[PDB]
Order: sequence, then C-alpha cells, then structure tokens
Amino acid sequence: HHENLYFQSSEKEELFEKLKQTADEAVQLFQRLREIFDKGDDDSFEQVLEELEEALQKHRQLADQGRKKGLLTSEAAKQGDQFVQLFQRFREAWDKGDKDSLEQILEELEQVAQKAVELGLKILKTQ
Ligand SMILES: [Cl-]
Repeated sequence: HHENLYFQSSEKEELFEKLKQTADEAVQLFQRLREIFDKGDDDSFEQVLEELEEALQKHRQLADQGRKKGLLTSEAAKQGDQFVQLFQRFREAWDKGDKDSLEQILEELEQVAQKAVELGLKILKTQ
C-alpha cells in the first residue's frame, strides 16, 4: 500500500541527506572546475567536467525519486532545469572549442549555481 514520502519521516530524512551530500559534491566539483579553468589544464578540466556531470545527474535523480514518492514539485525543479540547460551549453561549447561562449556561459553558470544552492537548501527545510 502507498504512503506519501512526506509522512515517512525516517525515509524522507535519509533521502534529504543524500540530496545534500550529492549537492555538496557537485558544488565542490563546480568550484574546482572554475579553478582549473583559470589555470588552463585541459586534462584536469575534462576530468572534473565528467565528474561534475555524473554528480549532477545523481543529484537530479534523487530529486525525481522524492517527487515520484509523493513530494510536491518545488521551485527548485524549474531553477535546476535552468542550470542543467546552461551546463549542457557549456559542455557543448567545450566540445566545439568555442572558448568565447565557454567563458561567458561560465560567468552565467556561477550566478545560477549560487541561486540553486540558496533556493534548494531553503526549500528542503519545509519539504
Ligand atoms: Cl522539487
């Protein structure tokens, strides 16, 4: 029989801890990606880019899991869609060698990332 995750305090807490753990790893990788980009190490850049893509995908799957189990769709979903779309453009600029678009998108990604940190952690307090 079905019960909303909202009312399963023990299982919901475990999901929320995994959400914060994967967010923390993705945010750490995003900050290292910025530092590597400034240093200009290609191999290190591509490595951290793949690790960040994998960490972001795991974070987003956990968010989808909570919503499938009953939680309402929060404003963090749409704001995270904005980050994912910009992040895919960033990766596509790197694939194509468009360093012009790369640096411009990265500045915009830094602002969207800070909003995602603030919005996601605020919303989690009352989900
Ligand atoms: Cl959500």
